[PDB]
Amino acid sequence: CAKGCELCSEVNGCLKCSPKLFILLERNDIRQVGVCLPSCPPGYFDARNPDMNKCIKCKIEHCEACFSHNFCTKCKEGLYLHKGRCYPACPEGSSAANGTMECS
Amino acid sequence: CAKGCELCSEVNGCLKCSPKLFILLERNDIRQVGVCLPSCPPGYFDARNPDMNKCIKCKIEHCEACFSHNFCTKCKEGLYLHKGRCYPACPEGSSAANGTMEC
Amino acid sequence: GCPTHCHCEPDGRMLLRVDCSDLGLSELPSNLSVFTSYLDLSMNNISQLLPNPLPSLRFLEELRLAGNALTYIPKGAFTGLYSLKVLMLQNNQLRHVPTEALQNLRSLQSLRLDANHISYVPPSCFSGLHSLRHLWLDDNALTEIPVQAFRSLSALQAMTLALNKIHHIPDYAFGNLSSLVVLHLHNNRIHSLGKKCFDGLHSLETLDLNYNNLDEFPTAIRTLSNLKELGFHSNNIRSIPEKAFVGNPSLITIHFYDNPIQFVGRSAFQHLPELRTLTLNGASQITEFPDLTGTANLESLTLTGAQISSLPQTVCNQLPNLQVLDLSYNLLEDLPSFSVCQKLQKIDLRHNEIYEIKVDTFQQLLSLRSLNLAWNKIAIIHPNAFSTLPSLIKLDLSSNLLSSFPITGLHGLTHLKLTGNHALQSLISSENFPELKVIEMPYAYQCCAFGVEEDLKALHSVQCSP
Amino acid sequence: GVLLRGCPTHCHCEPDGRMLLRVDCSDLGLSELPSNLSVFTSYLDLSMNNISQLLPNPLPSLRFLEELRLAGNALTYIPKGAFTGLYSLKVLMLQNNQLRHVPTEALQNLRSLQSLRLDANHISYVPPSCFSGLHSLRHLWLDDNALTEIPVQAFRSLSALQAMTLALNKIHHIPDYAFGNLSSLVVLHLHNNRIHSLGKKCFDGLHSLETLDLNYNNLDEFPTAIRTLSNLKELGFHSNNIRSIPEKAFVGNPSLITIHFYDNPIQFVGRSAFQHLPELRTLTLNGASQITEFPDLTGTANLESLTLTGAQISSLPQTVCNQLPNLQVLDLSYNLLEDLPSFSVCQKLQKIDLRHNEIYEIKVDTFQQLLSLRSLNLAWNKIAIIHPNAFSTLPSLIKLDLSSNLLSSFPITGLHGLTHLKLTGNHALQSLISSENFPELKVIEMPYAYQCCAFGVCLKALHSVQCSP
Ligand SMILES: *[C@@H]1O[C@H](CO)[C@@H](O[C@@H]2O[C@H](CO)[C@@H](O)[C@H](O)[C@H]2NC(C)=O)[C@H](O)[C@H]1NC(C)=O
Ligand SMILES: *[C@@H]1O[C@H](CO)[C@@H](O[C@@H]2O[C@H](CO)[C@@H](O)[C@H](O)[C@H]2NC(C)=O)[C@H](O)[C@H]1NC(C)=O
Ligand SMILES: *[C@@H]1O[C@H](CO)[C@@H](O[C@@H]2O[C@H](CO)[C@@H](O)[C@H](O)[C@H]2NC(C)=O)[C@H](O)[C@H]1NC(C)=O
Ligand SMILES: *[C@@H]1O[C@H](CO)[C@@H](O)[C@H](O)[C@H]1NC(C)=O
Ligand SMILES: *[C@@H]1O[C@H](CO)[C@@H](O)[C@H](O)[C@H]1NC(C)=O
Repeated sequence: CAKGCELCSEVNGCLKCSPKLFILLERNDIRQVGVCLPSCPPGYFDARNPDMNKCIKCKIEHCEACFSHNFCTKCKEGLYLHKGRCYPACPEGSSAANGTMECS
Repeated sequence: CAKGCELCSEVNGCLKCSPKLFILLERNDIRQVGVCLPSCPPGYFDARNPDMNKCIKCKIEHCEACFSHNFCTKCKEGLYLHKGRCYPACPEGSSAANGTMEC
Repeated sequence: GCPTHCHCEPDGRMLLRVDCSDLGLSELPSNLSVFTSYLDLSMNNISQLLPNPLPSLRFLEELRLAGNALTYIPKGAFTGLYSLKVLMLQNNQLRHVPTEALQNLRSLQSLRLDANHISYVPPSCFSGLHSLRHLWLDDNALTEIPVQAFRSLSALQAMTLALNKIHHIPDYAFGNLSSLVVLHLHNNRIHSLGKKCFDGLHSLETLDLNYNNLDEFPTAIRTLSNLKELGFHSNNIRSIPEKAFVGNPSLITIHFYDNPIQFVGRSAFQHLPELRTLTLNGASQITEFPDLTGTANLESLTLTGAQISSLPQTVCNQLPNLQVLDLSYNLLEDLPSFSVCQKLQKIDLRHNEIYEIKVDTFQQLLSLRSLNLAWNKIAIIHPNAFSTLPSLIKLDLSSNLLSSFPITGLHGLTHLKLTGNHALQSLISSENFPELKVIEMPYAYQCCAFGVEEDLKALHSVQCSP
Repeated sequence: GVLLRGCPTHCHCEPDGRMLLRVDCSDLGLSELPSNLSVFTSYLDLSMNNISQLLPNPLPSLRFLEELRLAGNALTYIPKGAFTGLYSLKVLMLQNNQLRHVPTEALQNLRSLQSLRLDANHISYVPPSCFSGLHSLRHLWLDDNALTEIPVQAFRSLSALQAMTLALNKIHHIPDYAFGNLSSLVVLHLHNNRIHSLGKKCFDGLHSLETLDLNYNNLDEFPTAIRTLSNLKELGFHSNNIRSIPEKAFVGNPSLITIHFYDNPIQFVGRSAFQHLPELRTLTLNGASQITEFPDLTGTANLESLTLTGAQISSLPQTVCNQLPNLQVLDLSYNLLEDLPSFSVCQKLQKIDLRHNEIYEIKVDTFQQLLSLRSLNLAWNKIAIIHPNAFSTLPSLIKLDLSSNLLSSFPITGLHGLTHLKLTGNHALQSLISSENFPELKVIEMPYAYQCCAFGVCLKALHSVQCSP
């Protein structure tokens, strides 16, 4: 079949990856193709289940890399990172921006 | 409106008949037209309900007029009429045909 | 010799058939020629019949008098007509059967008195009607059954007493009517009947008790040994007793829906080899599967809304020829083999408590079309469970806590339903599944695997839903 | 080519925030690293390169390294000073290897490290404070490993942490204060474990915790330890073995938004259990056989979807919708409802499912002023009478299911323009109906075929109409 892929089909690409690879589903317009990477490309976060390891697009506005849904990890440069989610302001609880923009 | 009809529409014919008339629905291919009779023409039987009076097609084998479903009233001439249902033979219980075919 | 404004035509040679319907008459004409074997007077606003009527028509075989406003009929109005085979008097305003007018018409076969305002049937006003086999007393104001008037009708074969106000049937009420084949009593108010109220009619084949006020099962049914078709739906019965229909083998159709049934004895439907369909919804008190000894010709069996915990392992020995099985809304956990129940086309076991589907649980069902196991707790399905089902096209496994999925068999169904199975994260391809047109998937990314201001065109191929 | 590093062979490389050089030496089927790796390297990807030792001669001295990748490389242990020279390392990746335990020292003192990946190994032991001196660590991955207990002591040295996952392991117990020092923690994932027991104070530490994953585990009873988590936003404990949710279960957790307890063999829920969660969106409860009364939702008006099915609810309060504006979906199927309230206050309702109940009548005010209502299902009920103006004020209504009921008639007032109508099972329903009154109809099911027929069935750009006896 393919690379790091234990079950393929030309129509859909790979369907099941190696015991410890992530499946990346690529939306090449009206069609869907799956691949098997060891880390998910920028914009996606790694998701592990017993049955399937999925790369998941990180639906957080103005974010770059992420730990999961609803928790961002390296926010957009130009925006501040306070406890997962990103803000222009940010606490003022015990934080505020200093040298690098990582809302202490 | 029409005759004995209390609700019509050119698309569907009559939809509601007079208080004590039967509605007859005629299948003129892809369409259904309703009329209002006091008795149902040969092939149909009179059915009275509180909500609606319909003439009902009598799906009984080789029969002309009928009292209802599963009970024929004047079976086809050439076949015997024994107690509702019509057959070629017929009892032999206390019947058999004489002059006219009325077992 | 035919009246004015009426249309007319010959009979079996000579004799003349007359249609003088809705001309809005006031009275008949005497212009009526003799040789009349058919007279249709209908909707013609006739009051009296009459100061100067016309018997003397010894050839009349059929007279119609529908839609003409009458209240009573002269005792000698029909005297001269000896050849009368059918009389029609429906849709008038008789407040009672003509006290005499109708007695002795030895040729009369069919008599219509429906859609009037009659509330009283004079004792044997039907006397000497030895050829009458069809009586219509529909849409009237009766309050009791004319037992005595009926006693003179051993000729009768078909009778309707529907849409009245009868509320009781006393013993032997239809007692001498032994030629009667069809009795219709629907849309009355019968709340009570005797232990032996249908003891007379030996020949009766169908019995309509629908749309009435019965509180208990009609046990009087037991003597009806040749009954073929029974209805007592839309009543108020609360249960069906054990060995209810023992007295009626060769029964074919039974109808008791719209009835607040709670329990049915498991014996009740024994020994009816002629029954085809059985349906039982909302029977909360039913705890075990009905015994169906001597009734193997069931084509359809539905029993829902009960507490059935388990099926016998040999359930399908009395169920060949079965085509649909519906045991939805029960407490089934463990399932039998169902293989012996061939000719099965639909199976509905939804909203139950099944946890496992084995290899043999549906094997060798070559006619199976639809299988629904939705809203269950099915965790394990043997991979080859559906391997031998050529006809399978619809499958509902929604809401079931599955984690995997069998691709052997079912290699070309058309309806697939899997939503509610959260652990079902596995992916699937379009090949394996031609003919699929409707799908529902636990997760959208799986749906995607199937593709999912001027002109525009729909080009509908296939569906899916997250 | 005014400035071009300075990068090893067969590897791809590109500049960073000026000068500093990003290196990709992934899957080359390498054996060990090369030397001559230039400095100014701020990114080094070594992955899938089948390396055993790290190394006889490794390479620190790369004080500009911002991110090291070592995934897919068959390792077992790491030299105690392998990362010493890397002063600016902010993220280290060591997933998909074969460590059977965390490097006892090798990871200690890395003051710049923010993200540590140790998932997809075979580790079953975490040496006491192998995380010592990591005051900048905020993301820890210990997924898909063979842990059996919480590394309490090692976590005690992680007051910096913000996000941690211990998923796909074998943890079966959480002792009190197990995560006691992790007060900066926001996200905790414990799914796909084997937690059968936990203490009353097993979550007393993390004051900052916002989401908590207890899914796919073996809990037999409700986690009451949740009570102290006053900043919880998102809770999951689905796919467990819980049998009930106690009264005032989520009292300690206002500002909760999403709760997930499906695939749980639930039987009873306390009527108070869901009080005072103004921020909750959805509530769903299936197969709760023992529930007899409608849940109290005081201080929780922002529900958008509410479903409660498979219970013994005999009747609703006359004031249900005073706690339920903003509701959009209501599913109360499979209950014992006979009498219904007014629903008028429950505006913004778009779909209603009250099938398989024991409703006998639909009064005038039972659905008044529901301007957003689209689909209404009253199938498998015992509805005999419908008030003529019951559906009068329903502008958006397009789907109506009245199947299996006790109808004889029907209101034609209002609703003269739906698209789905279902009336089969209504035997007394013998009346006829016309195409006029009902444009836009495309799907119908009729008690009797002759009625279907009145709609033709035995541009045109819409399609053909349906009907069924
Ligand atoms: C409708 O029936 C009434 C009977 O109620 C007819 O009334 C009679 O009409 C004649 C004239 O045609 C009068 O001489 C009688 O005195 C009326 N009798 C009664 C009792 O009213 C009436 O003619 C009929 N009308 C139509 C249009 O058919
Ligand atoms: C009821 O049925 C008829 C009355 O309609 C009676 O049958 C009569 O029987 C005698 C001999 O037994 C015949 O000679 C008569 O011709 C029959 N009359 C008719 C009209 O058929 C029968 O006896 C009655 N049964 C009972 C029990 O009274
Ligand atoms: C790695 O080895 C190379 C050898 O090429 C060193 O790079 C340069 O090598 C050329 C000859 O090929 C010399 O003329 C330059 O003077 C070298 N440059 C430098 C900066 O020394 C390179 O330095 C070596 N790097 C390391 C880290 O050992
Ligand atoms: C590592 O991979 C190489 C080929 O890339 C292979 O020849 C070698 O055997 C592998 N190592 C082991 C332990 O087999
Ligand atoms: C957490 O552990 C650190 C060790 O680095 C210690 O200094 C600190 O006091 C601990 N925090 C709490 C709340 O105990």
